Amino acid sequence: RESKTIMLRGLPTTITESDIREMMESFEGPQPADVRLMKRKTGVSRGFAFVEFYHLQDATSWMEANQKKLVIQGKHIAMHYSNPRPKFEDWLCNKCCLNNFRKRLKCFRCGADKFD
Ligand SMILES: [Zn+2]
Repeated sequence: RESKTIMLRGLPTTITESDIREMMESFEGPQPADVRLMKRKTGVSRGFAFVEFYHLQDATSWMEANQKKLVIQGKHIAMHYSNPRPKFEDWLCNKCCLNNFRKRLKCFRCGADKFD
């Protein structure tokens, strides 16, 4: 599927949330609605981030304009579409498309992780 939210996987753990957002600027395409680096309970990066866009085509054009040019520290970064993952709100599973309660960490149907 295609969506407004974009999942960047395999990011170097040494990379901070400010390093990403500054790099998000000066990129081609519509500037995103938000840039979300997922961190640990200690605060260290979990290695993946969420880049949300306002409309659908702003995400596809950004996916189209950067699915070859997103290299950081020499390592290519995987780029996948993802259902919206906003703070506090409900989330649709990416593996079985079921809508889950917001406080649910694992999926109700297939048990897939919220960020899997
Ligand atoms: Zn599921």
